[PDB]
Amino acid sequence: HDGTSCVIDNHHLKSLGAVLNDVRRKKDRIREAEYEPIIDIADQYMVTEDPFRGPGKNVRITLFKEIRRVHPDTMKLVCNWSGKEFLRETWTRFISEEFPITTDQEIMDLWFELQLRPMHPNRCYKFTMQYALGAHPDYVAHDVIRQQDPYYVGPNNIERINLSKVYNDNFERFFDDVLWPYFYRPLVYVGTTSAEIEEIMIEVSLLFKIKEFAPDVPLFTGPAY
Amino acid sequence: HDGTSCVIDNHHLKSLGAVLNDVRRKKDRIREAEYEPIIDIADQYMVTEDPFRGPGKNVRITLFKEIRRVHPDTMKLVCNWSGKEFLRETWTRFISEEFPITTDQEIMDLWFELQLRPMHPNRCYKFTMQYALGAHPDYVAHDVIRQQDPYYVGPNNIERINLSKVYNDNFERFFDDVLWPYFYRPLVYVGTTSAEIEEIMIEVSLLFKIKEFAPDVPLFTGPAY
Amino acid sequence: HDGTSCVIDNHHLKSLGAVLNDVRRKKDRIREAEYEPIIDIADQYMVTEDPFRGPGKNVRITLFKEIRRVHPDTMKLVCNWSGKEFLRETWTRFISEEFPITTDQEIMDLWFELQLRPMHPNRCYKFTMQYALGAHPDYVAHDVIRQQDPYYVGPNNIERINLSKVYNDNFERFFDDVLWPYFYRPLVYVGTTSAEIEEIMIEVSLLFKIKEFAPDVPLFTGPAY
Amino acid sequence: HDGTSCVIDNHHLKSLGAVLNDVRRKKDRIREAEYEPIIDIADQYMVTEDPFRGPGKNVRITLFKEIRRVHPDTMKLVCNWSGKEFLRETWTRFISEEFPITTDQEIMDLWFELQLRPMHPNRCYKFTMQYALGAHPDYVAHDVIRQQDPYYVGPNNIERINLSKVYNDNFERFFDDVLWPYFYRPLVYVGTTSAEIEEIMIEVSLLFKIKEFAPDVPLFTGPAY
Amino acid sequence: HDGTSCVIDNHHLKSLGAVLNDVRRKKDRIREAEYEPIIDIADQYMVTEDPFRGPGKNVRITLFKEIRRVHPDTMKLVCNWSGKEFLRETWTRFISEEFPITTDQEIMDLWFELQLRPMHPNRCYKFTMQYALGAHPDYVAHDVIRQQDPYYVGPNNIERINLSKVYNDNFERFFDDVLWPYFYRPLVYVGTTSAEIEEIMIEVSLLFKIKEFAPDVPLFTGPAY
Amino acid sequence: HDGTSCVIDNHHLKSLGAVLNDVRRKKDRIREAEYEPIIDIADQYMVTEDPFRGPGKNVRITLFKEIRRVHPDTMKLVCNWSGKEFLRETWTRFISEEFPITTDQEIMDLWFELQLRPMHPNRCYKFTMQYALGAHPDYVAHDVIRQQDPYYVGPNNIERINLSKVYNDNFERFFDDVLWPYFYRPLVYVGTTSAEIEEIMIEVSLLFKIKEFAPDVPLFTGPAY
Amino acid sequence: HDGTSCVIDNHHLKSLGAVLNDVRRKKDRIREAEYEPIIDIADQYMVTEDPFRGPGKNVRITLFKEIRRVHPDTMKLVCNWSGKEFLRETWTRFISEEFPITTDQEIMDLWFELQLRPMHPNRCYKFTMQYALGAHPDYVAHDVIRQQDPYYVGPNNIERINLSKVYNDNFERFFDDVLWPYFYRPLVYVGTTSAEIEEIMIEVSLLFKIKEFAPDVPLFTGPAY
Amino acid sequence: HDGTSCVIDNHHLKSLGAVLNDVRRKKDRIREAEYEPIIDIADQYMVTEDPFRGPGKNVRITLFKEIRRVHPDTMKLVCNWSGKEFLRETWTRFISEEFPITTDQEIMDLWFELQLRPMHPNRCYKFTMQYALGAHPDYVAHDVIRQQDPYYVGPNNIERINLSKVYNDNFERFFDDVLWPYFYRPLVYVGTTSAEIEEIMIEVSLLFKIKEFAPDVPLFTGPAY
Amino acid sequence: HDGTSCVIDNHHLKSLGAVLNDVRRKKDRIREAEYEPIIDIADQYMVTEDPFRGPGKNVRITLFKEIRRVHPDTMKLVCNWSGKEFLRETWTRFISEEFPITTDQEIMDLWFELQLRPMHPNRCYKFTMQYALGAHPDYVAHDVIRQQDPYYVGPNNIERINLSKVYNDNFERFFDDVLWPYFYRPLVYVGTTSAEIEEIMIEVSLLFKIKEFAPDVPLFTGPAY
Repeated sequence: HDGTSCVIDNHHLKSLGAVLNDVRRKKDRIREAEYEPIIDIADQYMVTEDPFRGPGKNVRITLFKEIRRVHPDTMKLVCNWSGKEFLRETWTRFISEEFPITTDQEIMDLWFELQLRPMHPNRCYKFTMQYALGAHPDYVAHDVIRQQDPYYVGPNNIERINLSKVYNDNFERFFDDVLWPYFYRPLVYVGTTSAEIEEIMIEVSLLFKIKEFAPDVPLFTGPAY
Repeated sequence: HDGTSCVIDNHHLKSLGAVLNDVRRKKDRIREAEYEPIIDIADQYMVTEDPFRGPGKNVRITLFKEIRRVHPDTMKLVCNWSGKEFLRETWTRFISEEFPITTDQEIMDLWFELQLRPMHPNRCYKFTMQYALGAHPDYVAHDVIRQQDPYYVGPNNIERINLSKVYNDNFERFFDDVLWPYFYRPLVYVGTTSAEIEEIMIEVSLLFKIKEFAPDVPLFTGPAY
Repeated sequence: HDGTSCVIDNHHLKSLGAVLNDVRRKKDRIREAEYEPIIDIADQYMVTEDPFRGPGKNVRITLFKEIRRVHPDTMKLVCNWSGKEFLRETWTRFISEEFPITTDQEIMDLWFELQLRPMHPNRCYKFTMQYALGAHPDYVAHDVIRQQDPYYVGPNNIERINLSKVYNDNFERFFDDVLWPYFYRPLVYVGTTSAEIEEIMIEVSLLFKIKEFAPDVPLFTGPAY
Repeated sequence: HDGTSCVIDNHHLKSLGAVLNDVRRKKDRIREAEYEPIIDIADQYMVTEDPFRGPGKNVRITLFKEIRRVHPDTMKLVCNWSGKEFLRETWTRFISEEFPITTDQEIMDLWFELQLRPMHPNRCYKFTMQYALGAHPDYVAHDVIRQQDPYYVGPNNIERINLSKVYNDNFERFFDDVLWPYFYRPLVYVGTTSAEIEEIMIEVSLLFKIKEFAPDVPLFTGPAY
Repeated sequence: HDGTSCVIDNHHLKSLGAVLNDVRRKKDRIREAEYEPIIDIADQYMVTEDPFRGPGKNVRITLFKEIRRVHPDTMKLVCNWSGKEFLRETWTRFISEEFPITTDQEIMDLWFELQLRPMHPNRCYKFTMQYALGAHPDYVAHDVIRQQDPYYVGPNNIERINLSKVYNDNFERFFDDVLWPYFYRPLVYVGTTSAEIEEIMIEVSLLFKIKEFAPDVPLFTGPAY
Repeated sequence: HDGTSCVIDNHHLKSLGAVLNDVRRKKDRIREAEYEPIIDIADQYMVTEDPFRGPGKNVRITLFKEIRRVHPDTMKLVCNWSGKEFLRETWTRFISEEFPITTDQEIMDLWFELQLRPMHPNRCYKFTMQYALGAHPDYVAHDVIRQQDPYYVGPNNIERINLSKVYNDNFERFFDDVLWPYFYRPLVYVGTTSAEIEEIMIEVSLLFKIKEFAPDVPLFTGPAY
Repeated sequence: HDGTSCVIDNHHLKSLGAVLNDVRRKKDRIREAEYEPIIDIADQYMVTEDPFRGPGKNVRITLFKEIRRVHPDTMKLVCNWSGKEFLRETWTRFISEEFPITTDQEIMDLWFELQLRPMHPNRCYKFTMQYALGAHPDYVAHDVIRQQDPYYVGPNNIERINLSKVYNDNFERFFDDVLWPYFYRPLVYVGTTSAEIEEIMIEVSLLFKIKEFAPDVPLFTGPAY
Repeated sequence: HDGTSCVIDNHHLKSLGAVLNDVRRKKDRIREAEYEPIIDIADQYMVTEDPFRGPGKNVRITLFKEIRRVHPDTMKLVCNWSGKEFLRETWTRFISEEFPITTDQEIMDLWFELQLRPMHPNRCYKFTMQYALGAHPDYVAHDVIRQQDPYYVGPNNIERINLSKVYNDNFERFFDDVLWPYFYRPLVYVGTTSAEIEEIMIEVSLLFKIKEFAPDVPLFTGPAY
Repeated sequence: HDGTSCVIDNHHLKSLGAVLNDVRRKKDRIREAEYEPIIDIADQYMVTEDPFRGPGKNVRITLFKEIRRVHPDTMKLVCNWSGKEFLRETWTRFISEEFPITTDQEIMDLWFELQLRPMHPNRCYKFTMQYALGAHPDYVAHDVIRQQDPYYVGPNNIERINLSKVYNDNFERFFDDVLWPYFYRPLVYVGTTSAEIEEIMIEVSLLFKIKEFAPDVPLFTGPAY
């Protein structure tokens, strides 16, 4: 909206910068049209919207923190819960944080979130991760493993693993309705790309993606009207 | 409107070319913003909209054609009418061409138009012009003059000189209402930039710029309704 | 003024960035000189300084606002004053706003200003304008006309039409000294480029360009000295 | 780590190339920061890490080779096993190749891999593929079909189809524990984009993506310690 | 640290902008490597770190100000002290400003600093300087000299001349320990590049570059511990 | 020397690439000439050739190594020799390494060289240095000091401090001929830019720059001729 | 040869512009080497040196001038000599102009040269040419022909046709030694690309390319020595 | 010829785009002049106009087609005519196609044209050629030879070999006037760059380049006038 | 100062090229500001002004010329004066050339200048230099030495070595006041980078840098006033 127009003796004057901008935009538009066929080649393919910046809200149910020291070329176990203990923490923490649930809503996805921090300054390394999502209830995960083709955690040191992909409620009901409560539990390992031992802070959360169906209606103090 | 969106297991996919275009446009927009201050410097000044491509309609009342041969460094007289004859041609040709005048309208401007054509192929020169818009009624313009600081006609070989900047009607009324009918008449000369004699076709028109105020109403066959 | 100079054992040290800048400026200056002949070609022509950002001060005598809805391809009349009413508003509003006039000054120009606003969000169209500056006092302008080769209002939705192009004073004196008070009045129409009806806010002002000749002298409380 | 530093009479000298590099990097860093907002627009989206260059190791259990000649616009059947025969080959080849299994591990994914080779030099065409992953056990796949909206195999002539989306063990146990052993079997077709018959070598493998959880402990000759 | 990582069905997703940045950095790194041999050519040479932005702290012992008017092509004397008076000012001002000296320290360098200011706005010229660092004690410097191959003061109008390039102490001790106290004194001249007389403010300081060897120990209120 | 020439029927043929290269070089040469005036602006200034890559040979008389741990914002003393011990090491090590001295030669410069290495991988910091070149023989340098405007060691982690800025010989003669043997000794400190303690390897050498005047004559086994 | 070198306290200073030029040339040389393989591709082919700017000297034996007017799409005959008359002019003019022939020499080539000039200014067209080099002695060339796939004369309006692609001597000897004197004669036509008749000046010369074998010896006035 | 000119109150207005184009052309012209010296370096050499797109008309006397299969690294004989049979085909086909010859004309050149086509789609190879233009009449060319430094046929798969670089007539006259009719005959071989056998269509033509000297006269029905 | 301004009906016109230049300069200024932070990084370092193009005047006291032939990889002695003879030449030549000394002045620096010329055309090599500035008075320099890490003379074949970094007077006074007259003498060697013997012209000068303190006063013919 730069510039302006005026009329002197029937003649229409227009701001020079606006006119030169109109010319430039024409030039750019021709260039854009000339190479528009390449966009259609690129449009044979698609990318995925970031699930956490994307649709649904994020509810971050932080679970715990722990410090581990990790030898080079190894990974340390983050958590060793039974399926029951994982379910107890998942159910209790989510329900305790979210109640009262006042809207219709659906959990789109449940993510296991690792937030990883170096405990020392002036270090240069990146984080690695490996996981399993279940095991024989009598299988106890090794506390430390060797690194073998791990996941490389992205530059922001956050990794999120998808786990998935209002009535009266309690944990016993929830647990009884789970078919294999003792089998499924995230067993997650964290390592680094460092050639020295590193001390790391691990913060574990459950990130729930939720879509609410909130009606376009007022909340009134009772009685209504 | 390239590309599309789809949802698979809650996840939103978008066309790659569209995304890369969004990124590119962001990049261009940053560049545009970075140098936007220069547009404001340019916007301290204005340019004039072309009167003939601009507002008002064009009514081209062609008057006559003539062939002249023009010696180098000279200009030949196009027209030598008295003021009365110029007014007779202006009034008669416009009114005869435009009647019936069925709308409210105003003449914004009257232009004397020279359309100039070379009469030979394989020539390379441009046209020149000089003029006077009035003279003592007893002054007869020279048929040929020497070129001295002329107007250079633009590349499209058209030059337009502004001259300006429904009741029962007739020329005698018009003429009687003009104050100095014998003084004002365009006296126009045409030359070239050629070093040889050139044969030129000269076509002279009066170009009227008109704005109509046509009501947003139907024309009915009488009687209406 | 970056960098600095110092002397060690007669030897003069100078900041490296300043020196590299001196070299770069030399390079730029050579480039500028090499293509300076093109500036002289461009300097065969001139542009007009924006009258409102340019010399003289702006005194905006706002007159009125009105809302009009405009059908596609039509224009609605903004004002239908007689010449007398236009003169009354022009004189009364300017003089009432500007008095006391304490300096010698001259009105350079008088502009009729349209400020145009869409009354709805999420619309995409531009404004158009047509006008007449006078009419037979018995001519009443059509309330709505069809659009025909209009003025296109610039991107900032402001159009200004030039109308032009201390003693005891009163409107009757002013009116008596105007030769054709009932003939000259701006009759202005506003339309859009929209294919739907649009609701528009029209704000009309008179913009006076004024140059003051204020002496370089003190104002004292009387008596002076 | 180019260049160096030295001190002469308290004054610090530094290598010129290193300094000019520091200046250049500053320049690049400013440019990077200026357009960093576009990275955030791109970061609204994500791409998928190549599963075979990505986490987990690759175990390529090659199954068989075959030569087929393929008419233009047709595709030839690669394999026509029953579900039982597919399971026998999958189980037998994997277990025979991998035993002894000395670590805890999980199969992340099972991929059906087509490696495709032209059997003639100086040809120019690309490969196509279609598949089904199961069928009525009494359905026998056509040996040859017409090409209709196929998968286009990428430039490296390898296509991988995901099929998925230590105790004493034997095939009879495995087979008995599969619910619908006779229904699921990859039925894969290969064609080309050629306008002539082409002779093609087809090599079929099962590619297992495996993550091992190898403890960070020694292997000793028994008895340990 | 833009973007992030997540895992869906074993597959690793990474932010698109981060990936495109990894690609771009690879591209830049290849370019940097390709032309790295030129850095080694540049590294055959070195530049000097700015002594005042460089190591050691700056202690600016301002001495005096004076206004001089300087004719074109001439330089005016800034100071005409004897060696004794220069030593008295140097010793007294430094010691009076710096005591108490609570750390081990060494003066790296002593600089004579001219800060030069135009006394009028809307002038365009640069400053010049000439100097001698000693003279026969019976030599009295000319108050004004002609300019001949002077030092050109850098754009920031500061010139610094190197002059060089805790016990009980007093000036008489200092003076007695100087071998030729009456010979060494800065005799400094200031001119301009102007073709008119210019009025200039001259501010003279002694700038001491000092390195302190402050132990990494506490200061306690006595008695300690 | 690409391409070639041949003659066919008196006509001279020349390789096309060579001709296009001649044209390109002409183009480059014009560009070089056009901006050659900027080189002369840059040539108002000079840079210093790297003393160690430059004239004279380098004789690196390594003296000792030591490991120090350095707290953030502090510097640790490298050496605390008396002047006598510094002279003993300088004389003994140089003479023992260089004898037999078989040519006329001159020591251009003596440099104190610090080679600095991090003792841990995956660290990111740079080194700092401060020094004194002499002190009261009864002054014992602090083992650790706080960092204050230090020298920043260049990217290659080498810093060199200039110290400067055949007959029968022995140390007692050398020592007796030194005027102030106990005063001059390099007292050098090393720190880092790290926010944590760092363990550093310090290697100290004396680097002698030597020019030899070796005659252009044979060495013969005696007797000659 | 810009800049210079100097030595201060063993240290070598070099002009900054020269150093930056050394760096730039290194950069250019790397670029040149990187793309040098393309020169070898271009060097698979050769171009011909201009015969007239190339080896041998040019002796221009001008023969005659003539003016012809040429209708569009036609060509006019330049010359209609018999073979005998062509030989007489060739022999007589060359020998009369060149004698005395004082050196050993060889005619490399004989060229028929047309120099073509427009006789009018402000025309825009190019020249065309057709020719025959011999004909039945009883064949008389048409004075005017239609243009059919002619040679287009280059921008400099010169066309040269190769015709080829000391003893006592006379024309009768020369003529008798020619085998078919009456058959070979250049019959040359000139036209234009103009759509109008053009008046053209035609200047015809014989251009002899000659190589002399002049001994590296003095000319003396007789008797020698 | 974009834009236009008009005159308002003596002042000359010109289209902005035309003016900016005049400025741009000035800029381009300066650039062209700056590097014009390189054109003169390139003009030391010349290239040859394509004989078939160049002067003279093309008369393509197609002779025959044949299919050959060619083993890798070999070439197959195209034609094995005696000189007499080659002359019979050349004479008969040209004269039969061209009669009636109604104009004076000259054959500039005779070319042997190979048009080569792959007989299969989806192949990637180029063609090669070798030839001899004559042989002992008792020499019979080998049907197949090995490829050794052949001509590589250009991308358009056409190769043309120059062979060279109105009275009552008959073949017996023509044959009797040829000196060595049985010796000269094109013996041409065609191969490929393929590593497999290829089936090729070979089409052989004689391409005559002809210049006609058609008089600029009418053809009349007899009797004329 | 291109273009101009004019006023028509209160409106200000300005030259188009000047306006476009104002816009361009704004654009350049934004770019300059955007990257100005890099200048400050470069300004952490300084370069040295060329001493000979820099402050002080140059007085070139040429001493002698000599021709030497230099074998590859060797250097030839330029001068072998005793300290006394060097002092005699330095004193005598300077004082004889400079008297009468009519101004107060100071020698800033004394430089030993080698000007080196090839004695043959069509050679391609550079010059080298080595030197000593003093020696035992009984040390006679070798006439020829082998090249070992020499100074490389800059492209302009001039090398300058700093040696440093009105009463009745005579050489005996000067000599008596020098402390070690027989020790200090420049002993300079010159070589080349050639692989063949080269014949070189060596011209040796003493270049004095002098600053004069000429008072801004008239010289009058006596008696003054």
